Formats: sequence, C-alpha cells, structure tokens
Amino acid sequence: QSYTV
Amino acid sequence: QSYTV
Amino acid sequence: PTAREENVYMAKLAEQAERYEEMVEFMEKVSNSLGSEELTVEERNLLSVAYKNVIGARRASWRIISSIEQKEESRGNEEHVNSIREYRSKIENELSKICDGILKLLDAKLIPSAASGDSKVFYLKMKGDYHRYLAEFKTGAERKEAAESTLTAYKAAQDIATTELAPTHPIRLGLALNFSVFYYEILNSPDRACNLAKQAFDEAIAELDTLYKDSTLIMQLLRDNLTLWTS
Amino acid sequence: PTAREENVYMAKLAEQAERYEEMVEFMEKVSNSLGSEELTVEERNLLSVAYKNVIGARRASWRIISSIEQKEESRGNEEHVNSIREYRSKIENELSKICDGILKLLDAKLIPSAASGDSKVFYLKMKGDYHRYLAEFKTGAERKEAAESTLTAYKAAQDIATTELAPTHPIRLGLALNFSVFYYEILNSPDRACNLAKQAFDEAIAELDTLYKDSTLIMQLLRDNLTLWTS
Ligand SMILES: C=CC(C)(C)OC[C@H]1O[C@H](O[C@@H]2C3=C([C@H](C)COC(C)=O)C[C@H](O)[C@]3(C)/C=C3/[C@@H](COC)CC[C@H]3[C@@H](C)[C@H]2O)[C@H](O)[C@@H](OC(C)=O)[C@@H]1O
Ligand SMILES: C=CC(C)(C)OC[C@H]1O[C@H](O[C@@H]2C3=C([C@H](C)COC(C)=O)C[C@H](O)[C@]3(C)/C=C3/[C@@H](COC)CC[C@H]3[C@@H](C)[C@H]2O)[C@H](O)[C@@H](OC(C)=O)[C@@H]1O
Repeated sequence: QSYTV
Repeated sequence: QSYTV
Repeated sequence: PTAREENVYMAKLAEQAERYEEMVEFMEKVSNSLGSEELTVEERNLLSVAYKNVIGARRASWRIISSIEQKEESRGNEEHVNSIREYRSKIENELSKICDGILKLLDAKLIPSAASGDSKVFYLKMKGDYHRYLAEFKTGAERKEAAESTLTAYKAAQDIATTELAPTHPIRLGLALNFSVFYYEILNSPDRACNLAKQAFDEAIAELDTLYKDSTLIMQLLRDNLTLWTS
Repeated sequence: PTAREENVYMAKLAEQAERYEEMVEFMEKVSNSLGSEELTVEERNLLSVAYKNVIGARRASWRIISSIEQKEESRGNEEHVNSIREYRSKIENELSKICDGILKLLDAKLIPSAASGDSKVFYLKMKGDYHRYLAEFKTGAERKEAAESTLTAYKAAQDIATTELAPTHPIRLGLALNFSVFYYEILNSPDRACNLAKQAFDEAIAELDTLYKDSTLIMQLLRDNLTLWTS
C-alpha cells in the first residue's frame, strides 16, 4: 500500500 | 495508575 | 447551549475516548442538523476523521486477514483458507456498510451544501475515497463500478481544486495524493500515478518558492510515495 | 477439523485482526464447548487476552473522559461536565456488561473445571481482576462490594499460589502484581501494597538465585510499581 490522507 | 498484567 | 453545539462537543469527547463509531454518529447528527448552512471547517474535519478511523480499522483488519489468507492458500492448507475467507467476508460486509453510510450522507447533505471551492473539493474527495475503499476488496463487476465511481469523483474534485484552490492548499494536495494512489494501486498505472504525484508536488514547491504543517505533511507523503513507487 | 479447533483458529484470527469482541465470542464458545475437560494453556490465555483487550479499551476511554471531567469541573464549566458524565455513564455501562459476562463465565464453567494449581490461581485471579475493574469506577455501596469481592477472590487465589506454585511462576507473579495494585489503588493502602509487591519480587529473586521472559516482564512491573509507589 501507499500513503494517503 | 499502576502496572498490572 | 444549542443541540448542535452539544453533539460537536460530544464528538470531540468520542474522539478523545477513541470511540469512533460514536464520534461518527454525533457528527452525523450535526450534519443532518442544519440544512441551509454547511458544516464548519472543524465540523467537516471531525466528520471525516471519524469515518476515516471507523473505516481505517476494518481496512487494517482486512489487510492482516487477506495477507494471512494468501500465505495459507500458497501453503496448500485449505481448511484454514475457508475460515480466513469466511472471516474476511465479515470484515468486508462492515466495510460495505461503513462506505454506504458516508456515501449516502455525501449525496444527501454534504455535497449539496458545499458553498465554496474548499468544501466542494473536500466532499468530492471523500466520495472518491470511499468508492476507492470499496475497490480495494471488490473484484468482479463490483470492482469495475467502484473504480469508475472513484475516477468520476476524483476528476470532478480535481477540476475544482485545479482552478479554485492554491497548489499549496492541503485539501487539493491531499486530493492529488489520493488520486495518484488510486492510479497506482487500483488502476495499476504507476505512470499516471507518478505524473500526478510529481506534478502536484512540483506545483506546490513552485508556489512555495515564489509568492502549513498541514500541507507540509501531505507533501512529505507525496514524496515518500514517489520514491517508494520508483522501485 | 473439530468445531472447537475452528473457534480457536478463528479467535487467533480475530486477535490478529484486532477485533476483540469477536475473539471473546469465539473463545467463549470453546469455553462452553467442552464440559468435562478445561481449556488448554493456549485457550485459557486467548480467553483472558481477549477479555483483557475488550475491557482495556473501555478502561482507557474511561480514564480519558474521567480526566477531562475533572479538569472541567475544577474549571467551573458545568455545561460540559454534564456531557462528560453523560458520556462516562455510557462507558461505565459497557464496563459493567463486559465484567458481568466474564465473571459469569468464571463461575459457571471456568472455575469448576480447574484441575490444577495453575488454572485455579489463573481463574481466581481473573475473578478478582474484574471485580477490581468494577471498583475503579464504582463509588457508594457498589464500590464496597466490588472491593470485598476483589479481596475474596485474590485471597483465595493467593492461598493456592503460595502453596502450589513456584515464586517464579508467572501466574503467581501476576497475582502478586495485581493484588498489590489492588491495595495501593482501591484500598489506598501503599503499606500493604509495597509489602506484598516487595515480598513476591524478593521470593522470586531468591528462588531464581538458588535452585522465563514470561516472568521476567512481570517482575519488571513489580519493580517499576515499587519504585513508583516510593513517591
Ligand atoms: C483535532 C482534530 C481535528 C479537528 C480533526 O483536526 C485535525 C487536523 O485538521 C486539519 O487538517 C486536515 C486533516 C488532516 C491533516 C493532513 C493532518 O496534518 C497534520 C500535520 O496534522 C488529517 C485529517 O484526516 C484531515 C481532516 C483530512 C484531510 C483530508 C480530507 O479528505 C476529505 C484531505 C486533506 C486534509 C485536510 C482537510 C487537512 O486540512 C488541520 O489543518 C490540522 O492541522 C493542524 C493545525 O494541526 C489538524 O491536525
Ligand atoms: C500469542 C498469544 C497468547 C496465546 C495469548 O500468548 C501470549 C502470552 O501468553 C503467555 O503469557 C501469559 C500472559 C502474559 C505475559 C505476562 C506476557 O509476557 C510476555 C513477556 O510476553 C500477558 C497475557 O495477558 C497473559 C495470558 C496473562 C497473564 C495473566 C492471567 O490473568 C488471569 C496473569 C499472569 C499471566 C500468565 C498467564 C502469562 O504466562 C506466554 O507465557 C507468553 O510468553 C511468551 C512465550 O512469549 C505469551 O507472550
């Protein structure tokens, strides 16, 4: 997974 | 509070 | 003190006590509370932080389970795999319900009340986010439509953010972060993802160079993803 | 695969996914499952770790809320205090229910099946622990009886642990840790607490000296509390 906000 | 297990 | 004022205070208590389902319910009341006006910046933020945490837990549970299921099926052990998936189904039903409650609230109240670029990009982003959370576990035709919905919401959000908000704006910066993650993880298109991420990051640095802890963190995420995806 | 075998596997999944209410339910099934025999060491441990986490969350929420309520009432702000306490009530009802489910399970199945010093001290300790969790928030006559119940359970647990288990045994070591915390925090008797803590720690060191990561951690807690209480 990747970074999200 | 104190440490418990 | 007004009722709305109470629910808000209550939601901030729910947050401190970390009971997000309740924090959601309180902000959900304040939402359906006013009709003419829209939630304040604080209220709008409490509502998504609340949902974010509610969905985030099932998402974490889902990953763990999913990861285990993978290890087990490639181990040949099938008796376990059936229990892992039986458990995953349960986690997925909750994700579906959670996503459904906030998506309906977005169409019925949230979006119709956005009276500015700030809130319109904000609510449109949430819309994409939750259709994205669906897309993460869905597979067949369900995945395709969750994906289509995500793309539509993000594009609609981008049109407004690109014209009405600064490149340094955190909502716009977060929209880029998520939208690019959508390309990389659901559409498996690292090319479109990196372009977007890089472009949003660059425009921010540019604006910053010529003419917010808030935006600085989001930019750090855009960068961590860029370097991360370059592997 | 047996049904009991499935619930156990499921509970270990619930634990990984961190859905403790469910982990509790699964071990609760395995518990009511067998009648003649008692839960294995692994099963017995999964059941309390599950409850421990379920009660632990409400306990953390309770402290936060309680701490806030204190700050607010001493601020004179009363409109908030009524909402803080209204929220606390809710947290407390859950604590009551949680404590009730495990206490009933202890009397109906758990304790009657303990066929050794190991499990008897284990279940008797849990009994005291949950009456203690009650005592933490109760106040009037409710507190007095939760306290009395705690003391009875711990003393009964101690009699068996003192004679049947080694001073280095983790169950016995944990019983001392908790029992001494009971004296210090519910009975406000730092004297009786320090004696017990010190005595259990010393006997452990003694045995260790003459004739387990498990017990080493518990001892470190006994020490941290001893130094902590010496202030
Ligand atoms: C205290 C709790 C609440 C009220 C929720 O505030 C949390 C945070 O709320 C604001 O931050 C928002 C915000 C977050 C920031 C990125 C947090 O950054 C830092 C450095 O703390 C996290 C939240 O999820 C939130 C509300 C969400 C979003 C997200 C919205 O999706 C629809 C995409 C963009 C981003 C915007 C709205 C951020 O402005 C503030 O700008 C933050 O900055 C400050 C001053 O510390 C504060 O920590
Ligand atoms: C993996 C999960 C399960 C199955 C729950 O195991 C967790 C843990 O279960 C065992 O530890 C127990 C145990 C705990 C240990 C103190 C953990 O210590 C370390 C170093 O990990 C924490 C749990 O709450 C548990 C089950 C509880 C108690 C508690 C019982 O109250 C009625 C008082 C004493 C203590 C005993 C039963 C401990 O033996 C083991 O001895 C631990 O040690 C090892 C080898 O790492 C393991 O981490």
